[PDB]
Amino acid sequence: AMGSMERASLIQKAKLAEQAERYEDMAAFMKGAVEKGEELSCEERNLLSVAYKNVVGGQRAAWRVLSSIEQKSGPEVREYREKVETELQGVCDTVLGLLDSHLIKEAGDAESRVFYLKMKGDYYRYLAEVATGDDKKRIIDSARSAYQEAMDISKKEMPPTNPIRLGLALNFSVFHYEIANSPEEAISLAKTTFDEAMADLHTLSEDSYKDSTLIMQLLRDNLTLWT
Amino acid sequence: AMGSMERASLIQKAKLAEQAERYEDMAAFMKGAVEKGEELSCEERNLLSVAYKNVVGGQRAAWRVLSSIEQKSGPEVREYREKVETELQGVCDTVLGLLDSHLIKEAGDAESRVFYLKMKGDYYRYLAEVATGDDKKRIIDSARSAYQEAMDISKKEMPPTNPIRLGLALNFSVFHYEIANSPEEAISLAKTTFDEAMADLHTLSEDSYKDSTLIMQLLRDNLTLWT
Amino acid sequence: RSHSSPASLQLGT
Amino acid sequence: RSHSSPASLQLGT
Ligand SMILES: N=C(N)c1cc(-c2ccccc2)c(N)s1
Ligand SMILES: N=C(N)c1cc(-c2ccccc2)c(N)s1
Ligand SMILES: [Cl-]
Ligand SMILES: [Cl-]
Ligand SMILES: [Cl-]
Ligand SMILES: [Cl-]
Ligand SMILES: [Mg+2]
Ligand SMILES: [Mg+2]
Ligand SMILES: [Mg+2]
Ligand SMILES: [Mg+2]
Repeated sequence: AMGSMERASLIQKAKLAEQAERYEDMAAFMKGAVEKGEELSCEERNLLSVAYKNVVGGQRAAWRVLSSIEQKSGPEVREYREKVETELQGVCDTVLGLLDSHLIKEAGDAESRVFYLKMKGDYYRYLAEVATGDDKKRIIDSARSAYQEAMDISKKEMPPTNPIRLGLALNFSVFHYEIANSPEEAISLAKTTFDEAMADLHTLSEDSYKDSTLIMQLLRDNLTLWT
Repeated sequence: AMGSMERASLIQKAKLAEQAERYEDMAAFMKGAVEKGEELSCEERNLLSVAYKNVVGGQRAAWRVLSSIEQKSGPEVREYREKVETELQGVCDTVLGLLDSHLIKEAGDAESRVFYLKMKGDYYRYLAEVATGDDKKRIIDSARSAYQEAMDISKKEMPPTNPIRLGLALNFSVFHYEIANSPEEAISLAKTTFDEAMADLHTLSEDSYKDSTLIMQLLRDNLTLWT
Repeated sequence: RSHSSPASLQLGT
Repeated sequence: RSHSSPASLQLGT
């Protein structure tokens, strides 16, 4: 639908849609921007992630409410849970398709490549939340593979306080705890990530320190929930 | 899209969509229920109103954010404000079309007829919020006409504490203050409605008293804003 | 800024 | 129940 709109106009409209809390419109604008075929700047990668995370967030919350009602229990609750689930899978497939065509292959700098591989892990993780049986096993391994590739690049190329490296580690730990039935791996990764970041905070400016400590606090909040 | 689904299944899915905060899905289910051609029960009229009020509420909030940015200020803010405005007008047109085809003409009891004429007033009022010039004059008179017809029936057929009569009077007062540039009429209607309800509270059960006093408190909150 | 009615005006019939 | 990252990981570049 966005092929006739200028790239810069799509980006400006994405920012307006964000201000208006119109996240579906924000995601359509950012999909159109990606489909222009150019690489995304830092700010543009943030807009893409904000848009899709808010869309799939509403779907994830609705699916949890419907699955709870269905578990408590005619065909209508299952049919409607299935409708929401299919829409959620379609959003995840759309994001994964943008990453595969062609954001990841063109991302050479660590900050872009790690961010996109983290996103790949995250959207396979959202697919895994609603998957059953053998479908779930393959989707879990796809998430795990993307997170591991991102982790290996982040540990080689980024300091331990880097917010992207922290946010990756924080989501990989969620994957281990919530998806992979590996709570011990989740706790170990959160603890090591936290402690290595703590030891590198002395290198940061006031503003960088605030960026890093905000993600570190999420690691600590999870360790408090998990232990 | 809903013609193949049973009426009862649409109603059940509307209730599930409400629980999931899926208001667009709730409004589509309730539109499909209305299009079965049968009259709506009290509970069903509530579902229809909740669904559409939440959809147009998100649009109204987005339009206010975009109009503010546009007033503060390339064509992109006006184009996007226009896109949201057109979608909002389409939701209002859809509701008005349901009321005209054929909910109002089949509504003979005061509780149904007043509720639908109030809704007619309300959706013309939301159209008036985004209208300009001579279009605005005709839309304002359409709102005013629907509210006045509802008011005349409510004063003949309902006690002064009846929640539908109160909610009608409370929205007609909003119309006067916010749309028609008649703050004195707004204040007079809110005061008279409040005082006549106060004098009839003695007739009510504990639960009915709570229903009526909740709407009366909105009248008082507006009188505090307006005076 | 003015308050309008909630979508549901009362709990029951 | 577990907290995941916000969509934006830091304020700037
Ligand atoms: N619209 C947003 N939600 C964000 C924009 C940016 C940004 C990044 C680099 C430069 C300018 C802005 C964020 N970090 S979040
Ligand atoms: N789903 C809702 N938001 C509502 C349902 C009813 C109701 C009315 C009469 C009988 C049963 C329920 C409301 N008053 S609000
Ligand atoms: Cl369905
Ligand atoms: Cl991968
Ligand atoms: Cl637009
Ligand atoms: Cl009318
Ligand atoms: Mg161009
Ligand atoms: Mg941060
Ligand atoms: Mg039937
Ligand atoms: Mg009430």
